[PDB]
Amino acid sequence: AMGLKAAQKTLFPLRSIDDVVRLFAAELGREEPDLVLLSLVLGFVEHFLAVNRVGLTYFPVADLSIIAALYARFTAQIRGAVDLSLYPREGGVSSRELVKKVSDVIWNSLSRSRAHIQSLFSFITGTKLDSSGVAFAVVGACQALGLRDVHLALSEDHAWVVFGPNGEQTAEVTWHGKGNEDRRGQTVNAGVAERSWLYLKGSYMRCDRKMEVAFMVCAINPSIDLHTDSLELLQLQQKLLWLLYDLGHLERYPMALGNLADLEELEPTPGRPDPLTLYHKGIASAKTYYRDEHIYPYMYLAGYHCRNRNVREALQAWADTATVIQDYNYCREDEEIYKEFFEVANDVIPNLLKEAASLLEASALQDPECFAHLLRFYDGICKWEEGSPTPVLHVGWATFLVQSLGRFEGQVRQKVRIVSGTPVLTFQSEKMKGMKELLVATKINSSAIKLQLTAQ
Ligand SMILES: N#C/C(=C\c1ccc(O)cc1)C(=O)NCCN1CCOCC1
Repeated sequence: AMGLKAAQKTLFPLRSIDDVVRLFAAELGREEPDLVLLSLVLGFVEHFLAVNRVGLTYFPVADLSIIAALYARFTAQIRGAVDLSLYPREGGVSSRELVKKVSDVIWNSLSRSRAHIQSLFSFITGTKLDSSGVAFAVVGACQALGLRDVHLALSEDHAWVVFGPNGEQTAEVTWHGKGNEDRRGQTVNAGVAERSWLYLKGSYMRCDRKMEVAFMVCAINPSIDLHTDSLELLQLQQKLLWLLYDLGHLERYPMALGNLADLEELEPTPGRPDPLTLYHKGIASAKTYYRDEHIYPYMYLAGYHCRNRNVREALQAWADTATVIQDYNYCREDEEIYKEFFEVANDVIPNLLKEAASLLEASALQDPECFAHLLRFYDGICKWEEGSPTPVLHVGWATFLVQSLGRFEGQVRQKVRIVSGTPVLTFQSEKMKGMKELLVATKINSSAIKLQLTAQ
């Protein structure tokens, strides 16, 4: 909340990964974990671990004196710029005016001209923050001001704040993407209503304080350079996520579960659920709390199957991402999910299939199920295009669809009972409904298919 207590101070100095975990375990026991304290600690240890080094054992000691000084500087900066008497706080509800005031305080503090600028350590010592860092900084400043209703909101690619009863009020506080006009101060209602992926049709995360702790743990960046990760930061993140997991605080956080699965794939913790179980918990969480309208739970699972060369389950998981995206409209700030679908369609899937082909020269290319999955994937992309502001498919997509269908013999392909929506498979998009017979011809007509995919 506000002000360091002896129950925290007594756990300093933090001389190890396990010392940090112990501080987090104690903070998560309290009704209201201190976001400013935890973010400064993570930012301090990350700052000094994210560098190449000589020396087998190293841990940068977080002395209480340096953490409490940075804490006091943050707390003074915010209390000293925000007079709460000028803001009626009726009913335990912050006003949009107050919320935008705190956001402006943070905003006006940032430098005017990358990695490891996500924490309040970065804010206080270098006045630099990345996009979701700003939003987290606004929530921490509000907690420092006693505004118990201001919370972090997160989609799969953006962050803002919610407040009021049950977080019914929303406010943009940070930037998104590169050249877009500032929306700070506005509600997210337009983004929800335009059906963009960026705002998840309203099925976005609304954090309590413990989920905000989970967010800052997911925000740890172990990357030192393009070829190197800090093993210490990976281990710290993995232990903190298991701590959050055990306390139930990842229950409504699919991306944290996927992150935890990836970490367990990297180095499994003895006695813990295996990565596959964790990926499916993330999917279960998205189905339970978020109407199965998230993309990444299936993208996480697909990547895992891809790495493990389970071609069938990878394709199925990728088709699932497309079955989710088909209900959205592609909008002008949804580029990241476009880039991902693009890469999957025109890079990952072709190479995975090329690797499969090279193997039969010396078996999923013979699975009709696998071909069904590939069709369902492309049908979702086409249906996604329908009703969308900007076009999705283009000639590049066309080149690799035909190349990927070619990896299946007409013998294989002919065993799938394609059905126009009005292994058996039903189509929902006009384009795929269109060229359905073309997908099963013993001779793929490249030009026809290429044409119908690129149609308006
Ligand atoms: N890119 C990516 C991410 C995940 C991913 C990518 C590929 C996969 O195959 C599976 C998962 C990811 O979650 N990024 C951070 C999301 N934040 C949301 C709040 O603020 C904006 C950033």
